[PDB]
Amino acid sequence: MWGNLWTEASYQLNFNIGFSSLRSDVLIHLAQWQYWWWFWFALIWSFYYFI
Amino acid sequence: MDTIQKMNYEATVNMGRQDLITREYTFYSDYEFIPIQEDRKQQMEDALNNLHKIIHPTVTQLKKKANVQEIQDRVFRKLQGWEGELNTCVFSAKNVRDSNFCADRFTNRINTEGVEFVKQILREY
Amino acid sequence: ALNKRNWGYNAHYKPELERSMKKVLYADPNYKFPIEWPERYMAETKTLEQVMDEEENWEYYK
Amino acid sequence: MGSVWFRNRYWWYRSLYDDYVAREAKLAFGIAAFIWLPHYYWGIHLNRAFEVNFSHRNYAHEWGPRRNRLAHSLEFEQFDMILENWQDLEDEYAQRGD
Amino acid sequence: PGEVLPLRIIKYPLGLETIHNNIFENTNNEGNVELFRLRFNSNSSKMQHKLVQDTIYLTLKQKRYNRKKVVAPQIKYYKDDNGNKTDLVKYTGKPYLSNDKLLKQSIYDQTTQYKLIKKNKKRGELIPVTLARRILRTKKTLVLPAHVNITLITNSYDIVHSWFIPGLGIKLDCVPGRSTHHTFFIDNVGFYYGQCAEICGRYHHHMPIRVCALPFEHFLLWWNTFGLPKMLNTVSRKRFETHYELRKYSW
Amino acid sequence: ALFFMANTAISVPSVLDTSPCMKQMLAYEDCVLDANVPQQEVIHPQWPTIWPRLLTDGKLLEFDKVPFHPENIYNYTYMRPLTKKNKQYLYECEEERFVFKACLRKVISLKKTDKHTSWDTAEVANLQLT
Amino acid sequence: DLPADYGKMPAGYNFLTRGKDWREYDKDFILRTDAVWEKFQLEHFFRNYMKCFFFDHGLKKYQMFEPEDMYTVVFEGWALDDLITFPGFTPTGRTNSYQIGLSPRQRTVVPTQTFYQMQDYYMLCGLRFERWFRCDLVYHDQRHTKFDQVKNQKNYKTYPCYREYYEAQYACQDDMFDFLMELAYARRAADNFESDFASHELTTLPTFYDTPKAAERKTYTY
Amino acid sequence: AQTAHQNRYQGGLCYAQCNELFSFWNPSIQQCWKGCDFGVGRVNDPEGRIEAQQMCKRWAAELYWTYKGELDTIKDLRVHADMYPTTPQNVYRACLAGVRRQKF
Amino acid sequence: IVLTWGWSSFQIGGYNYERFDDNGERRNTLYWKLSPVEFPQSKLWNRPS
Amino acid sequence: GFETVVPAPPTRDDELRMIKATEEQFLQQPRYKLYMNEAHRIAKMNHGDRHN
Amino acid sequence: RLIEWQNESSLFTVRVRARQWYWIYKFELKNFTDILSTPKNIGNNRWQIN
Amino acid sequence: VCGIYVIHVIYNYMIPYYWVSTPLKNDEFTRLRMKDYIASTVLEEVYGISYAEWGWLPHDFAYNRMRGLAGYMHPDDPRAMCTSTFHRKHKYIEHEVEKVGDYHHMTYPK
Amino acid sequence: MEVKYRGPSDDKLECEFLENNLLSCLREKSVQDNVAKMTCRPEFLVWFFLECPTKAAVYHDPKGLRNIFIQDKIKQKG
Ligand SMILES: CCCCCCCCCCCCCCCCCC(=O)OC[C@H](COP(=O)([O-])OCC(O)COP(=O)([O-])OC[C@@H](COC(=O)CCCCCCCCCCCCCCCCC)OC(=O)CCCCCCCCCCCCCCCCC)OC(=O)CCCCCCCCCCCCCCCCC
Ligand SMILES: CCCCCCCCCCCCCCCCCC(=O)OC[C@H](COP(=O)([O-])OCC(O)COP(=O)([O-])OC[C@@H](COC(=O)CCCCCCCCCCCCCCCCC)OC(=O)CCCCCCCCCCCCCCCCC)OC(=O)CCCCCCCCCCCCCCCCC
Ligand SMILES: CCCCCCCCCCCCCCCCCC(=O)OC[C@H](COP(=O)([O-])OCC[N+](C)(C)C)OC(=O)CCCCCCCCCCCCCCCCC
Ligand SMILES: CCCCCCCCCCCCCCCCCC(=O)OC[C@H](COP(=O)([O-])OCC[N+](C)(C)C)OC(=O)CCCCCCCCCCCCCCCCC
Ligand SMILES: CCCCCCCCCCCCCCCCCC(=O)OC[C@H](COP(=O)([O-])OCC[N+](C)(C)C)OC(=O)CCCCCCCCCCCCCCCCC
Ligand SMILES: CCCCCCCCCCCCCCCCCC(=O)OC[C@H](COP(=O)([O-])OCC[N+](C)(C)C)OC(=O)CCCCCCCCCCCCCCCCC
Ligand SMILES: CCCCCCCCCCCCCCCCCC(=O)OC[C@H](COP(=O)([O-])OCC[N+](C)(C)C)OC(=O)CCCCCCCCCCCCCCCCC
Ligand SMILES: COC1=C(OC)C(=O)C(C/C=C(\C)CC/C=C(\C)CC/C=C(\C)CC/C=C(/C)CC/C=C(/C)CC/C=C(\C)CC/C=C(\C)CCC=C(C)C)=C(C)C1=O
Ligand SMILES: CCCCCCCCCCCCCCCCCC(=O)OC[C@H](COP(=O)(O)OCCN)OC(=O)CCCCCCCCCCCCCCCCC
Ligand SMILES: Nc1ncnc2c1ncn2[C@@H]1O[C@H](COP(=O)(O)OP(=O)(O)OP(=O)(O)O)[C@@H](O)[C@H]1O
Ligand code: CUA
Repeated sequence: MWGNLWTEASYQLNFNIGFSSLRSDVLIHLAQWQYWWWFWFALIWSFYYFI
Repeated sequence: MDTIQKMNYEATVNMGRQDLITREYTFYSDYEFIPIQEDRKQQMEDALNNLHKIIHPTVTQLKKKANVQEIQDRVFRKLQGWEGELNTCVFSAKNVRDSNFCADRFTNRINTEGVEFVKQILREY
Repeated sequence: ALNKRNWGYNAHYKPELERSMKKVLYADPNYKFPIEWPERYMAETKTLEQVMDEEENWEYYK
Repeated sequence: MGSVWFRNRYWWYRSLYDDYVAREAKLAFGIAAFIWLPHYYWGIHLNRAFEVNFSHRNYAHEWGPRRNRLAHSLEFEQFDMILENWQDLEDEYAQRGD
Repeated sequence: PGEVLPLRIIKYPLGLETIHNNIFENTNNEGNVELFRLRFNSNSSKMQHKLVQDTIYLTLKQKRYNRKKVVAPQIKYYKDDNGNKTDLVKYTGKPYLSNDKLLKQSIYDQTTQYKLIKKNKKRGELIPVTLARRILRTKKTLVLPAHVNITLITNSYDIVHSWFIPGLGIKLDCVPGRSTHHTFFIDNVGFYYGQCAEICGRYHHHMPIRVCALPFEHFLLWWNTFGLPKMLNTVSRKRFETHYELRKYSW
Repeated sequence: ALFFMANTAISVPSVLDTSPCMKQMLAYEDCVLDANVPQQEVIHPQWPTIWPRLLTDGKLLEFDKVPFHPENIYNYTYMRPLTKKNKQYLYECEEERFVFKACLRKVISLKKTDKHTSWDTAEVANLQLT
Repeated sequence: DLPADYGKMPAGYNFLTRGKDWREYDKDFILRTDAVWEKFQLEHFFRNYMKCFFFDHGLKKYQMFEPEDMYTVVFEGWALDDLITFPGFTPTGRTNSYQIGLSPRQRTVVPTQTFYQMQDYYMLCGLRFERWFRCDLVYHDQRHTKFDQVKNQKNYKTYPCYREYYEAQYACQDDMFDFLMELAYARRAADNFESDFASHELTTLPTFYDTPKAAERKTYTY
Repeated sequence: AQTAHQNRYQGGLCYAQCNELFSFWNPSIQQCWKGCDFGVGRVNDPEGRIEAQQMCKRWAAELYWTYKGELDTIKDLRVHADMYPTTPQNVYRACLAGVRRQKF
Repeated sequence: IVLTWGWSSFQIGGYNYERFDDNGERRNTLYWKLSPVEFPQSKLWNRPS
Repeated sequence: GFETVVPAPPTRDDELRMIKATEEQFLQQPRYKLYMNEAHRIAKMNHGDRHN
Repeated sequence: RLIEWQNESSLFTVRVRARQWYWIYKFELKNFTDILSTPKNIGNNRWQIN
Repeated sequence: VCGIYVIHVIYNYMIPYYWVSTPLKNDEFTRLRMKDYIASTVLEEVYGISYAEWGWLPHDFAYNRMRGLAGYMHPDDPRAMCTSTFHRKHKYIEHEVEKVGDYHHMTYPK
Repeated sequence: MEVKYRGPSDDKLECEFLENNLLSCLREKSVQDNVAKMTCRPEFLVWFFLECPTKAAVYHDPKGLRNIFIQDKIKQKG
């Protein structure tokens, strides 16, 4: 807290599941990649369900 | 003077006075030799200045550092042979008379042979 | 000609106001800038006294 | 798609793993054609959010100092107006001389 | 060892400095460039002075927060302390930062409030780490500018440590005997906490880090008002000295 | 990879500047930069009144009981009065300065009043939605 | 027509607009319909962003402290220390509010490309310190005589090995620099030059760069 | 990285001439490419060539700290194979060489 | 158990979070343009992290 | 040794002649000989011819 | 590509040393002049060095 | 594949390490840079900027463009020489730079 | 960067300090800093308007400014 400018970057809660912060460009890129990683499993998941 | 000026002057004088305080410390087991005299020191400096004066025009005219480096290396090889001679003669010198004789020989050898060699190599370049 | 670009060189002020004096001064071919663009980003070599003397003795081209 | 492109489908099945899962592999397409839509749309929303965040970062980095300088100049101009009024008052006071 | 010889002839290095395109840097009084130098030894049986340490570093020691037994009031004395210290007290107060960002005089017992909050503070099931910084408190947070590259040279005194900032996702292994260089670029204004991520021993758990990336104007203000004065405090330390330095070096 | 993200929001444009006199301020700053005056206070449009001594003596600070030990031309740039060249090249930039000051004065004169009813939902008019 | 001296500064011209009419400049600028809202937002943002200091009712002055976490600021506002008077962003009251970039680089004598593959830079630090010590063995005793360390600082010349020193300091950590400084002290005390000990050039393999005519080896072209 | 083309093959004959002029490990090739870019569309004009040379001066000044008059007092403007961009003079010389190699 | 819940739970949760909680935005902030963006949910809590 | 006289900077005509000469050399370079574009390309090619 | 291979191009250098059991941050003297010589962005994306 | 990669790694990093092991009188820096260029300019950690749009969005692309230009501004950088240029517009859509090479500063892309 | 909202403080002591600084600056600028010592703080001048709108409005008011000038002259004489 630098005056009224809140410089705190992490506001994670006790049961946080994601990254501590998403302000960093590196963390934003990692989060986007991780989210889109699971999008490309539709056919595999459906095939395994049928099996 | 201001505080900053006084601090700067004190720092300069203290930096200059390192040898003053270093003199008091000496080692017993030490092959102490006779230092070269001030007159001979000045004569050798004058000979070096004469060599630099002879060399100045050609080196200044030269525009590539390689040629200047070659000239410096050759002159340094000659002067280093003569320096080794002077060091071995003076270190064994047993009196200031011998030290002065060695220094005079070294400076005369410079003024004649080194001058001739510098002229020759500069003309070659 | 199509690929020609300025690449950020001599990107001085470009006046937009109609009555700005710069819009005529830059048009004037015989206009001398205070300093050349390449030198505008180089360290000064003259002493403060020398720079002040040069600026005082400086005369506008008109 | 897959075995149909081959004119020896028995060889296609044998040479990969010598196993037959074609029924499930070809019944999975119907489900997979629609299982992805919620994820795709939420990903579109998230990508738009990321784009907005990047645009805001660029705008801040480029203009925040400019806005601060503009506000500073505005306040300086207010002071300049007050100073002009004060100078007028001082001139009037000097001329009158109470 | 071997004694310093009476005379040495030393070649002047050429081309080291390219300023103004001048190969020769030494010129004799008569106006001639010098290619060689004569160095003479006097008083051979003499000690040699040690190299003067001309390295100046502004050093900040970041250690874990230390509990305060008593909250001392802010006391300021008179200036012109020509002696060891001035016994007279100019001002004494008990400021506290209110919600209005004003340092108002406190009407409570600061020590009592500190003890009460230490003993029986109220917490919750979902409490943000920002309001729960139990094991993440230090002193002298490292302040950097934002939107610019910085070269971080990482090293250790004794054993291998890990400078870890999860908020930035930066992990640097500090290994003894190495001078690993890393590029550090924070693209936003923010305050980040961190811990050590390498077993080190007794206080591996309790060794936090605080890094604040601020806009360059705020960073420069912090530099001029806290760090730059310390860089000359080793020799010169006074309010007038700090004012002189900040006026002399104005950005 | 190729389309791993599966979508790009090209619609989201670069947020447009909406400050009152930003263009005038930038024009004046460019003109001052062309003038190339070493002093930085000139960046403020009302410098000749905020720092009157800049035109006569250049002493903007009272160096009382504080040493004054300049080392080069970059030490006390704000202590050097403007020379004839700087004065000429700043006079060449008066038209932009006048417009900037006029815009600032107009903004100052404009004041909030009860007549405005969209003040609360002014973000849409400011184009904060994308 | 122009008076042929357009743009010339009138003699004695004073940069004052005390009695100027600003109505003639109205048409030269455009203000959006939300100018008042923008003004208020600018004021609010500047006040809440640039104000890192707080007024004190005791000293009647503005005081500030080093950056602190939200927990410290909130739950320990009553327990604060090291408060220092606010000196201002700039001495003259100007604005430091600018976007900064990267300054032009410094010319290098010992390139980092010699060992740029390694991220440790220990070899580069050693090489740079070796070159700096080679220069110091020549220029060390004249530093207090005809260089920056002279008493008469007016006629002072920069130490020739300054760039090598700074490059070595950058490449070396403080501990490694201290080790190398101890080695340098020992070597200077012994008065040992690498030239009088080096004989590995005899065993080094030949290369085109070893040609007897180094000056003529290079070929120059426009 | 700072040139005008994604890869050196996109550049015309000027990039090949720069590669020939400088050794493969010498990073002055990039400065020569910058000179090529500056000279594109300007070499064939008497004023364009001078403008390209001034652009080279500005580029060197922005890349490295430099003083006023160094580039004017450079003794030799020629470049050899083992010349590296370690100084403003070397950067300026490489940029000038690139401008010369530029054809259109 | 296998497909629909796994492929729709996180998206439903994020949609409801944006609806009823402003994606966890901390209010009292000024000038949304300059202010940073509080992203919607992006880490799949249903998937094994 | 001694230094030769450094010619003045080439004019545009000299630059064009140099470009044409470089183009001619590049075209003369055989297709089946794989030598990279570098300051030492011609020296390497001569060395290769002697080695052959 | 963004978070590596940029040591040569940095505004200034900070030395981080780890000890049992605290941290030490050192700013070299050259950092003072490096910060003093920071370019300023003014006008329509113009850069000035004071 | 692993063996070819290891052979290339050897050729770039292991064998050249032994070429120079002592101070060199002539062209020491030139020879050191010759042996270091092959190792420090490998395409694995250089190639990719030509397809930066795969991970960089338009605004992110502009910010990373300015960041990369600042990072690789140093002239003495064979890696920068071998890296793809940052002076280009995002293929999908550009929001900041309308034309390439039309700047107000030869280094800053804006 | 997230900046939290806070209206002008209007603190009595703070506004008094800012008004004193503004008065000193006005006195010095009227004579063009032709004084033995200078006590101007343009940063505090900006903060005066940023923090104390009421006094800024009073100063803008022609009658308020006249009264302030008269009081200042009376105090200086006495
Ligand atoms: C724990 C539980 C949960 C899970 C947790 C997570 C687990 C993670 C685990 C991760 C493990 C990683 C590895 C995963 C892989 C595992 C694979 C494994 O082990 O098994 C090996 C398994 C073995 O193979 P397989 O899958 O069994 O092979 C079967 C084929 O896949 C199947 O195809 P097929 O060819 O054999 O048979 C189908 C074919 C057979 O059918 C035919 O006979 C073909 C007929 C074609 C003509 C159709 C139209 C005819 C119209 C006639 C006229 C109509 C009337 C008139 C109407 C007019 C107006 C309407 O018919 C079709 O469907 C073809 C249609 C063509 C589609 C495109 C058409 C577009 C145009 C529209 C045309 C039709 C509609 C319009 C109609 C008219 C409109 C006017 O897969 C592999 O071989 C290896 C897979 C490796 C991945 C890459 C594979 C790429 C190669 C292609 C195969 C892709 C599909 C299979 C992928 C596998 C998953 C589904
Ligand atoms: C007497 C004989 C004795 C025996 C002789 C035996 C030996 C010789 C045999 C025959 C001759 C072979 C000669 C080989 C080359 C010689 C050296 C040479 O030319 O000088 C160097 C010279 C250096 O390249 P350059 O000219 O400077 O180009 C780079 C510049 O950036 C300019 O780039 P650009 O933008 O212009 O395009 C370049 C792109 C050209 O495009 C392609 O390569 C396309 C590949 C797809 C297949 C293309 C097929 C042909 C085109 C399509 C079909 C025709 C058109 C359509 C027809 C339709 C008709 C209906 O190629 C690349 O270089 C891209 C890959 C390079 C970076 C990645 C390196 C691998 C590390 C792992 C990747 C992770 C890091 C990167 C992450 C990036 C993220 C953004 O050439 C190379 O060696 C380039 C690389 C060649 C391939 C190897 C590296 C990549 C391999 C990837 C796949 C394999 C796995 C990798 C290992 C690890 C996997 C986990
Ligand atoms: C000789 C080697 C090949 C040439 C070099 C290729 C290098 C460059 C491309 C490599 C990365 C490819 C993947 C990109 C990202 C998408 C991943 C994906 O969808 O995988 C999940 C899919 C399967 O997961 P899925 O079933 O969830 O797929 C998505 C399903 N919907 C649409 C319903 C959401 O991967 C596959 O099994 C299919 C192969 C990948 C997709 C290919 C699409 C056609 C493009 C042309 C391919 C041929 C090569 C040329 C590429 C074009 C450029 C030259
Ligand atoms: C995710 C969306 C899909 C993206 C497109 C990805 C596919 C791109 C095309 C790849 C072609 C090259 C494949 C190389 C491997 C061949 C191996 C082999 O055995 O082949 C010999 C086979 C020989 O088959 P055969 O049956 O004639 O003979 C073999 C049998 N004996 C030994 C008895 C003679 O030739 C083919 O049939 C070639 C088929 C090529 C297509 C790929 C087949 C695999 C299934 C996927 C179908 C994809 C269709 C794409 C259509 C175009 C879309 C752009
Ligand atoms: C062969 C074995 C393979 C096993 C693979 C591994 C499987 C792992 C996953 C197992 C999932 C099991 C079902 C969990 C259902 C959780 C529903 C829920 O809370 O909503 C989550 C999600 C969470 O979204 P949300 O909006 O509620 O909250 C998001 C979180 N916040 C708000 C904090 C951001 O909500 C929904 O999906 C809403 C619609 C639910 C509709 C279905 C309700 C089913 C209720 C339970 C079953 C019925 C009762 C009787 C069952 C009798 C069984 C014999
Ligand atoms: C242990 C037994 C060892 C026995 C041999 C030891 C004696 C020395 C042998 C030297 C052989 C040199 C052959 C050079 C061939 C060049 C061919 C060519 O044209 O290339 C052009 C290329 C590129 O140059 P270019 O293409 O620019 O040159 C033009 C070439 N012509 C004229 C043909 C057009 O040359 C090179 O890249 C340089 C040589 C590379 C050599 C790579 C060696 C890899 C080694 C892998 C690791 C092995 C570890 C072994 C450990 C053993 C432990 C016990
Ligand atoms: C029989 C068909 C033959 C086809 C011809 C190609 C294969 C020839 C035989 C195998 C060797 C292939 C070597 C290719 C690369 C040579 C140059 C090199 O290493 O540097 C470039 C690059 C390295 O580039 P670099 O980073 O050094 O860049 C040099 C230029 N500067 C410094 C300016 C950046 O090599 C690699 O990156 C190697 C990565 C490992 C994987 C390589 C796979 C090659 C392609 C698949 C081959 C499969 C063969 C199968 C044979 C058996 C079955 C038929
Ligand atoms: C697309 O959809 C999908 C996903 O998206 C959600 C996935 O994530 C995934 C990934 C998931 C996986 C790989 C599987 C993950 C794991 C899963 C689902 C299993 C989790 C199970 C649990 C959390 C429950 C644990 C089980 C228990 C029995 C715990 C104990 C509970 C109960 C009620 C019993 C309590 C009893 C006791 C403690 C013991 C008391 C009794 C005694 C001691 C006995 C005494 C003896 C006598 C005689 C009296 C998949 C596959 C998917 O398809
Ligand atoms: C318990 C499980 C039961 C089974 C599952 C049933 C569904 C349950 C709910 C799933 C989750 C829904 C909510 C979360 C995902 C959607 C989020 C969303 O819509 O985000 C907005 C986004 C576009 O908005 P954007 O512009 O990015 O942001 C600014 C908004 N003004 O939105 C978009 O991307 C735009 C969407 C436009 C409308 C799409 C309509 C789809 C209709 C499908 C018809 C049938 C299938 C057709 C398939 C064709 C292709 C094969
Ligand atoms: N003191 C130095 N400062 C900066 N760069 C240097 C220095 N010495 C050498 N270099 C770099 O090494 C290259 C080769 O140096 P060398 O001693 O051969 O040059 P030179 O003969 O003085 O002439 P040139 O500058 O034309 O190469 C120089 O081009 C420059 O790139
Ligand atoms: Cu220090 Cu773990």
